[PDB]
Amino acid sequence: NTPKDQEIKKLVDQNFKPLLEKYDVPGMAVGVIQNNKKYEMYYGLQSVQDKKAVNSSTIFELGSVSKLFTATAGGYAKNKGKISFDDTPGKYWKELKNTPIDQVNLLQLATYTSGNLALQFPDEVKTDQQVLTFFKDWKPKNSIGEYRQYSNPSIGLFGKVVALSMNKPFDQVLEKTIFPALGLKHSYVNVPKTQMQNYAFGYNQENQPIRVNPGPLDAPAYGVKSTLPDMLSFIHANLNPQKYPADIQRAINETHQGRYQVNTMYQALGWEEFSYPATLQTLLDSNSEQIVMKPNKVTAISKEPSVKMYHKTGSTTGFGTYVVFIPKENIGLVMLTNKRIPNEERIKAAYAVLNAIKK
Ligand SMILES: *[B@-]1(*)O[C@H](CC(=O)O)c2ccccc21
Repeated sequence: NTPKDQEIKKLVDQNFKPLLEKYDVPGMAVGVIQNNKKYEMYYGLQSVQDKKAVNSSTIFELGSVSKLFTATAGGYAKNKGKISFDDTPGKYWKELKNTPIDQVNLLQLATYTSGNLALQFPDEVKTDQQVLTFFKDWKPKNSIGEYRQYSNPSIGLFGKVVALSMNKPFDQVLEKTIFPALGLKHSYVNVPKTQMQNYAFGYNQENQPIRVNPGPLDAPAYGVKSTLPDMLSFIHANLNPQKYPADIQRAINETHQGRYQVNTMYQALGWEEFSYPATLQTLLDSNSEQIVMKPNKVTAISKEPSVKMYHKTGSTTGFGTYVVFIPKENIGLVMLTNKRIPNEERIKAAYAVLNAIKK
């Protein structure tokens, strides 16, 4: 005898709200979408010093969840005939022609299998010229295509190439093409002055206010900021790609296509994919040190799961993000915080909520 909106709010209170005190997190937004109905829950402060409450207008940094938009942009360019995933980067960034990195194809860049690209660019690589020199100086290590090492430079280069193929800077690919196509009106690579009042402070581990700093190829790797309503709309788009024009529908579907496996994890384009129902440990394994921080040999997909789910975590210095959706259950969840919390806690809390919501 309790309305569903209250049932979902109670589940989020039971599973996400305690994380605020446990990790001293100033502000949090959690959203659930089920059967095209959205439920938004806001807690705490987007700015401690300004006593400004988290609300539907609050803009949060998505960290690596930005890679889902980069992947969507690549799927869009591929389906418009602007790139093939079998192309190499020198076809588009001409200064890379006939360098060793020009042996790596675009899908391998997007899915982290070049064989010699680390988590981050070197600290000293900052300017556009330094980024170019870094890729010109790149040499192979492991055999191309065989080992996954999650990597910002890898998918960053993919995003730069996607942008070159579309004749626009990457920030404009998202702000002028991809965000409008997905119906997102409060999502940004660069937050404009007229929206800075809505941009949350992030909070470091000392609870000091901070925001993300510029970095090499930051936009395609971790450059997006968004609101809870926009992220629910993005989940809706992933749950209902048939509701978009052909090129955008196909772009979304590209991001859902698993490309290879590492144990129980399927690497799609940006998204991680799993057979559903997934055990909690399967989902935790995807964020283990072994999977995130080390190279792992990839295997071809054997079981192509008809019933599946997708997720991605992201963090910046001052923010945490988790997004997850389950197509055949018509459900998804978004968590945004303005302080990092352990990825396992995000995954566990979402798992508990999603499994307990009545169908
Ligand atoms: B991008 O995605 C992962 C998210 C995570 O496991 O916390 C990541 C970690 C470190 C840098 C960049 C990313």
